[PDB]
Amino acid sequence: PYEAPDLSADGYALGSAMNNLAGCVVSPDVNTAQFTDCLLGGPLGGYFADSNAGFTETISNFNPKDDWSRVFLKSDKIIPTLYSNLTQVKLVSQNTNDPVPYAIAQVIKVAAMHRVTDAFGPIPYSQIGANGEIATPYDSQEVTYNTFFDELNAAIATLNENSNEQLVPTADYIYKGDVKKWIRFANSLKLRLAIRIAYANPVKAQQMAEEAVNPANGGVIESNADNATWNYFETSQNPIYVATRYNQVQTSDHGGVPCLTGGDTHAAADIICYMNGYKDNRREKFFTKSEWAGQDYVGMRRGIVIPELKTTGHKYSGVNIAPTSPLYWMNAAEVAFLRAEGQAVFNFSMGGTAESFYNQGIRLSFEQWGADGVEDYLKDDVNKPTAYTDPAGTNTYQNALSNITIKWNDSADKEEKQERIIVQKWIANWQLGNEAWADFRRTGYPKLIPVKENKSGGVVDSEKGARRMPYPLDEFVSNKANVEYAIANYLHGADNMATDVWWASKK
Amino acid sequence: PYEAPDLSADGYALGSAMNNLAGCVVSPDVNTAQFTDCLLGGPLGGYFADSNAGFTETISNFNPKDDWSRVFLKSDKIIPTLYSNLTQVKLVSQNTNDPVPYAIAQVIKVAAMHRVTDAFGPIPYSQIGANGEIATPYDSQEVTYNTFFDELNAAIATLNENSNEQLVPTADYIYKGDVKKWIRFANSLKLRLAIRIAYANPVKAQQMAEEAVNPANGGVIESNADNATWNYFETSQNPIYVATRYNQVQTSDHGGVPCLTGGDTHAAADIICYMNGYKDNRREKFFTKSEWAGQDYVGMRRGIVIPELKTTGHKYSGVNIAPTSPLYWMNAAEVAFLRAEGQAVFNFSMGGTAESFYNQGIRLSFEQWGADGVEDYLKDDVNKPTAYTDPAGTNTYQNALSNITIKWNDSADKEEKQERIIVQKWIANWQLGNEAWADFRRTGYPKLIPVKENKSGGVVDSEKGARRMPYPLDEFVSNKANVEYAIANYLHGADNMATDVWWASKK
Ligand SMILES: [Zn+2]
Ligand SMILES: [Zn+2]
Repeated sequence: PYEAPDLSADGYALGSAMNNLAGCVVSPDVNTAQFTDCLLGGPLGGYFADSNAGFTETISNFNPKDDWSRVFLKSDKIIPTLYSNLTQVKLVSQNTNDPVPYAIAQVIKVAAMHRVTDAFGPIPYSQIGANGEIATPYDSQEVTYNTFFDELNAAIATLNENSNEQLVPTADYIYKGDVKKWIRFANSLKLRLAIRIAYANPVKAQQMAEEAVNPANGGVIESNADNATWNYFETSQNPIYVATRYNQVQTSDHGGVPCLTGGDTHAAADIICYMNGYKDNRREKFFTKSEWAGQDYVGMRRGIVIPELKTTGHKYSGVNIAPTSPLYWMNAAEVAFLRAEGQAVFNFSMGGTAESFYNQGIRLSFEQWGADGVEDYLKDDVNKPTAYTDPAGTNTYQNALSNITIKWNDSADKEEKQERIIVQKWIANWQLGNEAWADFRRTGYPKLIPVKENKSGGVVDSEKGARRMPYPLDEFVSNKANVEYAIANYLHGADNMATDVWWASKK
Repeated sequence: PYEAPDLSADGYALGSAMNNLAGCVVSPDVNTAQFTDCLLGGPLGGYFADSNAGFTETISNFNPKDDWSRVFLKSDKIIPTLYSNLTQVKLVSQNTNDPVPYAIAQVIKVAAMHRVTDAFGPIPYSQIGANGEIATPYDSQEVTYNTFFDELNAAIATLNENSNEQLVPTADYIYKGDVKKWIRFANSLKLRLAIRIAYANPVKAQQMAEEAVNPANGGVIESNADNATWNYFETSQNPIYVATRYNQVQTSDHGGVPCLTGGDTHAAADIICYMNGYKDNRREKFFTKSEWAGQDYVGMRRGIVIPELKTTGHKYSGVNIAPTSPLYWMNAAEVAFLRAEGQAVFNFSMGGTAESFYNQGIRLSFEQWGADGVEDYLKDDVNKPTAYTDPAGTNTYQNALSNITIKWNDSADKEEKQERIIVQKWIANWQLGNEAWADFRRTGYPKLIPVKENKSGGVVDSEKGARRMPYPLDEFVSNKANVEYAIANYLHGADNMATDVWWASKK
């Protein structure tokens, strides 16, 4: 039946706030998402390559300007937006005697903020102000992670208790206000963060992980239908799409044929080397074809002298994404691969065999992307990642990136089991650069092509890569005593890109 | 069931094109919509008032710069966008042996383009190029209108024949691809254009109007569920919202309380005078409260020395619209009032008594906006529009705008019947400024407050107001022979704002 507008229902005020919160994970603001996800996460995670020759100072070359590296902490579109809206939702939940919106808001808060600590290490968190003021004492990263678990646990408790209630759908382009899906996502995120800390605090990691997958707490994401995917662009412009297409070559400058590969960002060589080697049917779903003769898929190397787009850059495979594409937060495949690693590498009780979880992860990913042939792929014990023959001949890498094969081997050593899991988890997490970067730092997988053009002045290792972002210069201006205290006490290393964050403590 | 992305379905290419077409009626581009609908249609239609004191050259004061008046013809977001996408849809329909998308596209084309001729009079139309090139011979407005009817008729024929088919829903935020709704809208638009020409060609008008409401052709919009409303902003920013809020006063500059009335555009005095007088329960739905003591609703006068927003402008009632609000094209109320006028004023066979259509229009409008009290309103034969006592004391108008009462009087003279119909039609069409402006030019109703600050140098009459926009200056540069020919032969008057367009020929 026809329903009149009612700006007054508010209802309306709530919707604005909840949608604003969701925008704090991956920003709908193009320039913000460009920094956090196209220029930081994508390249550092082995997915994307910078492809504007004018970008002479980059994160991927390890000489970023403050204005590139700082964004997660300094963008008013992130922390101030998150906290201001949190404050409003908390008040709505109180006023309406309905705890559901604030509970979901707390899940979104962790989804947004773990990305921030994962980038810098110690950050302001527990003491952040009502309006997202970060001119406060820092938490150690360990304390931050502890707080994340507490917040998720509280949210999960509230949602479970209100499992029959709902959020108005117009307030939620992830799950349309479905409380049970939010519970699954919250537990899934809890699992992500548990495996993150598996080296740093194995006791806590095991406890959190086993709680996450325990039916008594409402379960994890086990189906693509339940992916944490932000479908907020059906009537506008996906920011990764816009940002990757910035400066794309015009048809009239491309022989009268459109160029489909994008502009400022292309697909990375690394992921394409693996997927080409593996004859992976997901390729056509992830990437645009290259314009290089006889090669359907070839990525641009990360950490090079970036070529001119107009001459050669435009020929490399691009990111296969549309204006109406959603933004991913977390998928079912990742949950399966977390359980696989939990069991195989850390001997956690994940609810099934590691082999079963690994295979299911791959099946979930093929299903997610509509790719056929998963059953033959799963059993492939022959095909290996390729080396990187640059069609331009400038940036060739002579070595196969790894010799790791797809088929599960239950008699493999832990190190090999971990590599296999992370390689497939990484493929499945295409576009979630920040997550890939975190996993690479924690595990050392996948093995990537080392940086060639390392602009760090010897500070950053070409293989180990960027371990973190340096602290924003403004911290030393507006928050000096507090950032200095964090450097001295919580960072456990110099304030530069070579220092590992706390959870990155694998032997 | 879970469905994978498939950018390849195209399917996808079609969706982009169809959504692009819809954007050519009222643009989602904020600055474009600001010009066509906030600064042109809204004020000229008696709905909105310009409220930036820096706007010293305006359409509403009758001294517009070329860059304000030209937009409908010169914006690349309108004609070039429309035609380029039309060309693509035509090819898709051919290639897929499916005529439905092009048929709907033709309805959108007329919806977009009638606004353009209605603004200027003679325009390029029949000869416009594949890419929306307007450097071509002009049509007379009569020829343009003839072409509109032919195009609508062809569309309606195709849709009727394919009444059981569908358009993919992601291609259509008006009707979700429902072919029968599109038929109703097409006939409704045909009726709008038929009544438009009721003075200029009564023979044709009657024929088109009676065809439009004939069941054999599939019917008109008779329910709010079937409104031509573009619900394209649930996840972004309605352009009328953004544009009306430009320069809104900041809370810290407003005594620590938010200001809710907007910035660059406020609600007009005229509509509020009628609605206050009529004790109209739709007021709270249309407008924000004013900040003037003891007065819930008071609009800003149009065509004045525009005051400073910060001092007094911000106190006037604003437009009650949200970021997620849709954009209206045509509603059920309008159809009812077209039928009312058709029967009462022109003796067309509309399918019912004029009284019944008038009352139904008012009922539809109350229902549309969720307003109670329509039954008592309908029977009100006492309450009259007010005069305009400016709370600021600067721009007071001492006369009641009209003495016309709400209740239908079937023994009234045609002139009174027309006024009553148009006044209620005008109220019901809140936000559709261009349409109100057209009706005012054709009928002389509603009676408005005459312009006080008339910046036209004596060219434009303060009561009759702007009769058209002058031709864009670029026409004399890129299309000289053709625009001059149109002035000499088709315009039937000087190229200025005082000359009536062809359909505006009431005695
Ligand atoms: Zn190209
Ligand atoms: Zn105010």
